Amino acid sequence: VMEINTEGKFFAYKINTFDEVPFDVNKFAELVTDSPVISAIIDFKTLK
Amino acid sequence: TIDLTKSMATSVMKKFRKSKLATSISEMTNSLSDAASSANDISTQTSTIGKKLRLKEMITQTEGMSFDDISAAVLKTKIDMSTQIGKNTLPDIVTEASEKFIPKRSYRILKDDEVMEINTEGKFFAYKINTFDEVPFDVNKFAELVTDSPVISAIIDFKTLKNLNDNYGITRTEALNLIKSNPNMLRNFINQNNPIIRNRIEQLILQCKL
Amino acid sequence: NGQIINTYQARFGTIVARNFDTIRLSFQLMRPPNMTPAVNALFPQAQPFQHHATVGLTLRIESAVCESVLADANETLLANVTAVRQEYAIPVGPVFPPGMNWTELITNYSPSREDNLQRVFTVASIRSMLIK
Amino acid sequence: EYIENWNLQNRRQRTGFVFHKPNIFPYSASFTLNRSQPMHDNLMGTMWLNAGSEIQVAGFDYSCALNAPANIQQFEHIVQLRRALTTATITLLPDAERFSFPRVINSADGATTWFFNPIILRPNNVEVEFLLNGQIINTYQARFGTIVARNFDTIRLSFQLMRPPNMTPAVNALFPQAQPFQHHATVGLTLRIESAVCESVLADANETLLANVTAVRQEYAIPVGPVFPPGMNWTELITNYSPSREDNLQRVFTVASIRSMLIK
Amino acid sequence: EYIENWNLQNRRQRTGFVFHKPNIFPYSASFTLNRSQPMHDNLMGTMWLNAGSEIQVAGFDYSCALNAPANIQQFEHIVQLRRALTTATITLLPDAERFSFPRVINSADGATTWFFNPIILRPNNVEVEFLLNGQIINTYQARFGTIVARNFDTIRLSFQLMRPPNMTPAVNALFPQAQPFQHHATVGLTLRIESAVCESVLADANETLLANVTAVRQEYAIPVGPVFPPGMNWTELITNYSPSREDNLQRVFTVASIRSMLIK
Amino acid sequence: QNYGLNIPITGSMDTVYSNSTREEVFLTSTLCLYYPTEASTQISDGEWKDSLSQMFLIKGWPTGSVYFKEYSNIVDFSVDPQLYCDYNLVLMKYDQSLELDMSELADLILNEWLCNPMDITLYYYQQSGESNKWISMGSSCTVKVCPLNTQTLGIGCQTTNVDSFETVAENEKLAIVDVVDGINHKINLTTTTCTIRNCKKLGPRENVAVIQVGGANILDITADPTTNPQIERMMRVNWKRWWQVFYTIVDYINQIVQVMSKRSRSLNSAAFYYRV
Amino acid sequence: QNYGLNIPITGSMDTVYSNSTREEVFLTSTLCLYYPTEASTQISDGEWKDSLSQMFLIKGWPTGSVYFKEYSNIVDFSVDPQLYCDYNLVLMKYDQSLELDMSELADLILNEWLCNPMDITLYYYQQSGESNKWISMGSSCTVKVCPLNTQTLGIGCQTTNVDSFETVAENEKLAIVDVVDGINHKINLTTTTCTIRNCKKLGPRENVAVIQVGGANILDITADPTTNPQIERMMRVNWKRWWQVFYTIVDYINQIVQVMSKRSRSLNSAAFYYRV
Amino acid sequence: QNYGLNIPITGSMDTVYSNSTREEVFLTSTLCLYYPTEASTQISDGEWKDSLSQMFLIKGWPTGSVYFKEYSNIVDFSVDPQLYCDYNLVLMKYDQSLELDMSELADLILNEWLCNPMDITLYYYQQSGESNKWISMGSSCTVKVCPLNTQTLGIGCQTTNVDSFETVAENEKLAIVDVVDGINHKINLTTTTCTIRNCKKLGPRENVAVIQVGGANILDITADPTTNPQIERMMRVNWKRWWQVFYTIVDYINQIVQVMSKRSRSLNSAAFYYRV
Ligand SMILES: *[C@@H]1O[C@H](CO)[C@@H](O)[C@H](O)[C@H]1NC(C)=O
Ligand SMILES: *[C@@H]1O[C@H](CO)[C@@H](O)[C@H](O)[C@H]1NC(C)=O
Ligand SMILES: *[C@@H]1O[C@H](CO)[C@@H](O)[C@H](O)[C@H]1NC(C)=O
Ligand SMILES: *[C@@H]1O[C@H](CO)[C@@H](O)[C@H](O)[C@H]1NC(C)=O
Ligand SMILES: *[C@@H]1O[C@H](CO)[C@@H](O)[C@H](O)[C@H]1NC(C)=O
Ligand SMILES: *[C@@H]1O[C@H](CO)[C@@H](O)[C@H](O)[C@H]1NC(C)=O
Ligand SMILES: [Ca+2]
Ligand SMILES: [Ca+2]
Ligand SMILES: [Ca+2]
Ligand SMILES: [Ca+2]
Ligand SMILES: [Ca+2]
Ligand SMILES: [Ca+2]
Ligand SMILES: [Ca+2]
Ligand SMILES: [Ca+2]
Ligand SMILES: [Ca+2]
Ligand SMILES: [Ca+2]
Ligand SMILES: [Ca+2]
Ligand SMILES: [Ca+2]
Repeated sequence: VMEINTEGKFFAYKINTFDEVPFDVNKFAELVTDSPVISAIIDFKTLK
Repeated sequence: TIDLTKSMATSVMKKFRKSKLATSISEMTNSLSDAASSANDISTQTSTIGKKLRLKEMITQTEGMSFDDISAAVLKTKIDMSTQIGKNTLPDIVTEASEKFIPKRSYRILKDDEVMEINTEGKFFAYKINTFDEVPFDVNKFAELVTDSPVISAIIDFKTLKNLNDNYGITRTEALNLIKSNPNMLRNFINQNNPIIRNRIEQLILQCKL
Repeated sequence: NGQIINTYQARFGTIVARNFDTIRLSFQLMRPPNMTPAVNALFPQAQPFQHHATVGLTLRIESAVCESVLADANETLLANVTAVRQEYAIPVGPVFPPGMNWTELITNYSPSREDNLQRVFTVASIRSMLIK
Repeated sequence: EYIENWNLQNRRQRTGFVFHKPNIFPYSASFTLNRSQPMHDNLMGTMWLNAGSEIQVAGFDYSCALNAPANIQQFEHIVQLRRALTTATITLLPDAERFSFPRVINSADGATTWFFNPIILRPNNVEVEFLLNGQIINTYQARFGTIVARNFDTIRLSFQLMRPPNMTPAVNALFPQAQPFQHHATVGLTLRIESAVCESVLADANETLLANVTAVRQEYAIPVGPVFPPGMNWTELITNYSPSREDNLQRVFTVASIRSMLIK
Repeated sequence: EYIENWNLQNRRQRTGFVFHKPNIFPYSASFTLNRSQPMHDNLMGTMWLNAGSEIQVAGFDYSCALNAPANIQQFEHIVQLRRALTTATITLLPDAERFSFPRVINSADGATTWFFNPIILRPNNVEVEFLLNGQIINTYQARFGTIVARNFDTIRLSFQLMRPPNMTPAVNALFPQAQPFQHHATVGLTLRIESAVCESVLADANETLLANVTAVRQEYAIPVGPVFPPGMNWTELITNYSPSREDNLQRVFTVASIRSMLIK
Repeated sequence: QNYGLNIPITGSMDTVYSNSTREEVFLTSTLCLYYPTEASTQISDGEWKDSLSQMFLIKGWPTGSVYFKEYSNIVDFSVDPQLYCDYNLVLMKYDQSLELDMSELADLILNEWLCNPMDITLYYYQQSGESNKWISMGSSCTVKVCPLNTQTLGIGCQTTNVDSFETVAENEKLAIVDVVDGINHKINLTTTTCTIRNCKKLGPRENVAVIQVGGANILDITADPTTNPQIERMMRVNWKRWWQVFYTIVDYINQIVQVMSKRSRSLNSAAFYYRV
Repeated sequence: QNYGLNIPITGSMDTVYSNSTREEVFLTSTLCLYYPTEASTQISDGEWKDSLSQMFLIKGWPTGSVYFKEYSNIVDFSVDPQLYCDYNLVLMKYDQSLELDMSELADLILNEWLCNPMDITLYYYQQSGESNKWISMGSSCTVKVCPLNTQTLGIGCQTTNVDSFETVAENEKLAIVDVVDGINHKINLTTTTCTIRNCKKLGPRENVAVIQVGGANILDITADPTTNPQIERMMRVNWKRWWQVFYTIVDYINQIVQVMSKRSRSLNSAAFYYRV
Repeated sequence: QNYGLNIPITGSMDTVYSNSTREEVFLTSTLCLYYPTEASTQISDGEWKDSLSQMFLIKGWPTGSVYFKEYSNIVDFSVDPQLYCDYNLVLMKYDQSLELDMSELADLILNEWLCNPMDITLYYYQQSGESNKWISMGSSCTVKVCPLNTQTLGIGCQTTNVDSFETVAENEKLAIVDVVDGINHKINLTTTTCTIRNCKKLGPRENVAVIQVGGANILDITADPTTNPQIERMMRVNWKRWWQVFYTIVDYINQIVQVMSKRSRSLNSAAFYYRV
């Protein structure tokens, strides 16, 4: 899961075990054009 | 820039309500209500079903790319770039963009690992969804199923799936989503910039010529 | 490799090319000195030019010998390879182009592509000895 | 390494030579003008030097993209390697330093000479595409520093000259709306193939084989032969690299290494 | 290699070390003015920088060869290697970078400072000669890019500044015929010894022997000995490279190699 | 020959540029001097055109290639100045109060204006952008511009009332009028006398030089006020004797021709763009 | 330098290209009618220019584009035809006995020309080839030519006496005289009222077009007798009423401009390039 | 917001630009125009304020955001010119013998001046360096300076005799006088009608731009004889009609504002240095 705040901060993290991974811009930029984005009412920080 | 701006939306709608598409959907609804209040043959039947399906596409809310969607996008682009738009132009051109954009199109009904595709011209195929190899068609089953099951606007029709799957080997997920006309995978393929999809999309945009 | 191996002048019909990598076809359009009334009417000295003169050549490589492998009109190796890939819908791999498109494949014919092509062609040759 | 490649090539198996600063590009300094006049007062195009392992390309615009669409001029530069490279470590920097000082350049015809007075804008949305058989093997967008190309046969460097939207009075004075254009905008790139791996033998900044072969040819006044150019000019040897030349070059380089193993 | 050459020298024979980018050149950035005035308005001469394996030269004329005969100004630069190289692959390019941007340079004795404002012409009919004891061992006339020097101890670069006969209005305005000379024509050459083979021992970029030796001498604050200069400054060491100094340098370098075999 | 196409051309930098061409641009082209009548009035001669021709021959130009033209004064020369002639010099004496006329003429004859007619009586004319002006030429060009609202109603002026219009040139022989680019205007200009053309500014005319014979750097070819460029061909020379001026021109004719250039629009290579 | 004339542009017959080079130095192209004054006289109106512009607004020309130009009659308009304008149409009302004058004006405007002046009173002149002519224009041209032997002695005409000279054009506003290519000539005409120029014919001007409003097809731009090509721009109509003519032109204006092509235009408005 | 301190910023040379701020500078600032009364005199109209305002609105400046301020003339406007405004433009009709007065005014307004008082009657004054001047302003300034020895005895003047004093400026509204630096001076200046201030030269005042409507480049803002530069904010334009001048201003107002910039000392950034 690649997550973005509207104020710059960004994260990337697995689903089964929320261990964050290095972010991949130029992959996120390509994905977000097409993929179904999801609002993050439960932020990654609070979720972890 | 314009001083009039006297509800161009309403002005467009006024002449839009009288277009052939509007009166055609009205006649379809009237015919179904009358049926309720009452009491090559295959190619001709499928042509009639295709006309009805075009009306249904206009009426309903489909999750596919929905040819009318491309027609509206091309209309918006042409309207925006063109710099000659009088009071009586957007009326009587939005109608035409509804009528003549993409005169020929095709639709799909997905069913239990198979797919049944129809064309307004008269063409009709049926093929397995996992491996694209056509199977015998059943017009009676198709006419039964078309009234109830949802219709997938075949933006990327089987003529193109066969070529694309055979040459560019596709995975089950991407193939299924292209069959479902998923914008996610369609835009993914255009981002990949493969010639088959590029050619077909350009063919549709050309078909929007009016 | 840049040096002329064979050269022919005003020779038509069948000819030979010993070992050649390029073909230079030079020809000329000479305005005919003497002109019958009809051709004089055809070719004026003013701009309009309703009729456009042309001179052309046709050249068929009937047969040859190539160190590397190519498709032909007598051998079905490329057809067998492409059909085997198409029937099963193989994902496009690193080396060959999509669908064994011969035009792109011969346009870009790097040695890795050549080696893979030779391998699959000889395998198809082996297969054709038993399956047809 | 050289005899190992010789045997791994005698038996048909993949071979590989590791090269530090491989002079893969033949020397070529030139320029393309996509817009020009006899006065050479409003030019626009690219200039480039490809030499050794350096590509150094600078796109220039005299009007600073005054009338380009969205004030963004677009520049492309192709470089077709004569032989494929593998596992290339590359160094990509902006601001091509060669084409970054005033010049006067003889015209394309050779008749007149035109004045070039660069002011270096930043190159924006640069894309470096490493191609093999026309298929993009790698792409790097605005990623400078060291980069890697796993396998590639051609290089497409695309960059852009975007007019500065906001401008200090000084830079506004630099870029006028009129004709004179006493300064000409420029944006450049530099690409250094630090190391690579290749099948066919090449010359290097780390190996002495090319120089040794050329020296032993020059020593005894060997007459100019069929395949090798006169004097073993490496630019002319690499500009067209026929298979006969490749075979002969591998042979002479192998013998050169065999000899250099004893004679220094 | 080092111990092999040590044996080959102890039993007098042909030694040799392969060097990537040798520091054959003592560091020297300087300039000679073949025409000057106290006003320093009209100058003509050559600037140069010799450093490591790099030479840059730039012959400049403030009048752009007007009063000169034939509108062609000759420039010549001599670089005298302290040791003769062999089979040296040498890159040779035009347009010396470091002497192609404006500068203010102290005068011959520091009394004043003069302004230099280059406009880079193309060096025409360049001619690079590689000399051994005065005999032309190699010559290259207008052939940039990679070249080879068979065996040489002096480099003689002879280039020229030709005023462009045909000139567009811009360059014509750049080069007047009156006194002011607000732009100063310049033609430059760059020359890198990419690799070579030296009979004696020198510092490199591939090796770290000089680093190890000087680090050892600096760790313990060894007092300055007779032959090596203070701190083993390589420039001062190579400017005067007498035989005893060379012998001591070879001994310490081979010992440093023996150490670096184990201690890294 | 691929006329009418922007086709990129690749040129190397190792190529040795060719030999001089002054002898060609003298033995072929035609030098062409435009001077005011007061010059000849002060010279007080009439073999002097022949004498200047002989001196030009000594300097290189063949006999028939150097041609002279007179004009009463700058303001009268301003009306329809067409220099049908291969290498043009315009001696231009400077006097006070003619600064704007000098600037207008310099702009007109130094920059290539391409332009279309204007029916003042019928249309409302709007200026596109920075490079568009209206040039009015005649014996008495009294241009009265009345701007128009977005509703085509006048402001400061009444479309039926010529008097309240805003004059921007009175009885000028030549007037390069520049209005607020973006607004429709209704013009009135004396159609029997002065013609007006909606003109816009292509690249420079590199075939015509202007020798200001008098004072300071007052020419402003660029109507923009921010930029005051000093073009190479706007030369300036002091004067106290027309013989000395002409001798300077004759002596340095090589330099003046080097500053100038062959007209781009006259070349065959510009055939299908705007060749003229 | 050039526009890349000396290298070839390649194109694929198997691929439809997509990108186009958007270029414009203009507001927008300008249709432009040249009508005879009898047209307005028969119309007997005077908001008709407004009406026609409004029609062209429907057909797809903005207001400021279409321009209108009255001319008295074709013989008068022939003298120095200044086509000050972009998409030029000339409505030539045919009448008998004006066949040659109509055809000669058509030859002048439909074709590009490159003209030098002819100092008649001093030298003798030849014609280089099929492409050369002499265009004589002015109030009243009366050309009288006298061919000359190799000894510079006239044949059929004494070179001193002018009455013996062979007249070739008698009191024409415009004349395009062709003489025998290779014969030195002495020419006499009324230098005050007429000016003659030695004009080569370049390729055709693909910008102007000629609509013959009246009867039979008689245009012959090519002075050759053998060839009489009918270019697409020699349009013709049958008329009784000028309003009907103008409505025809308006309704079919898109086809007319499709026949024409604006890429051939000159900076100045002259119907012939002038090269001293 | 960490005012006062000089902290070193840091920035990357690879970041990208941002969206243009033209919209903001039109929609938030206030344009401000000073012109001489002869302008309105020649205009002879009087809804021209509204006309110019609406033209400015078409260019993009809201109606209430453009101010006009007539001033009598250069000499009487230079007496304490207060530019309490946001984007200042000062037109100046150049005239003979007002070269120094115009240059003094330009130097006064185009640079930020830090002025302390000067009690002439009590202290003896000095100039710290080249960046220090004495600006005298009033109805009639006649500065008479008497330099002094190191022992407070005059040289070339007696400390008690205003006759012996040396006159440096006489009866002008504005006098930016410089004297030798490091020599004490005793002043006499008519204190009832001409104040004097000891002023220091800070950076340039970008807020205001000067437009010389008349002659040639003369404005030497730098009192140093050596450097006589040409600043971007010192614009020049030729003229015959004030309407044409103002239309040029309105047309190129975006370029003029690009030349200018917001005052460095009007911002909170400059809060605790010399904010004004
Ligand atoms: C150029 O000039 C030189 C001498 O200045 C002469 O030797 C050479 O032949 C000339 N070349 C041409 C092409 O005219
Ligand atoms: C300009 O105004 C005058 C009034 O003095 C009028 O007679 C003339 O017709 C006007 N010009 C045009 C072209 O209508
Ligand atoms: C786009 O234009 C270029 C010329 O710059 C041309 O080479 C190319 O073919 C054009 N595009 C396509 C798809 O052909
Ligand atoms: C034409 O001939 C007449 C009579 O001989 C003569 O008066 C006239 O001058 C001639 N034309 C010219 C231009 O000389
Ligand atoms: C910048 O301007 C462009 C169009 O000029 C607009 O599409 C974009 O949204 C603007 N940027 C932002 C951050 O809104
Ligand atoms: C200046 O001199 C006048 C006499 O001319 C004298 O009356 C006046 O007091 C002096 N000013 C000052 C400030 O002392
Ligand atoms: Ca004027
Ligand atoms: Ca008014
Ligand atoms: Ca304007
Ligand atoms: Ca200006
Ligand atoms: Ca006639
Ligand atoms: Ca006779
Ligand atoms: Ca003839
Ligand atoms: Ca004919
Ligand atoms: Ca005194
Ligand atoms: Ca004053
Ligand atoms: Ca001072
Ligand atoms: Ca100064």
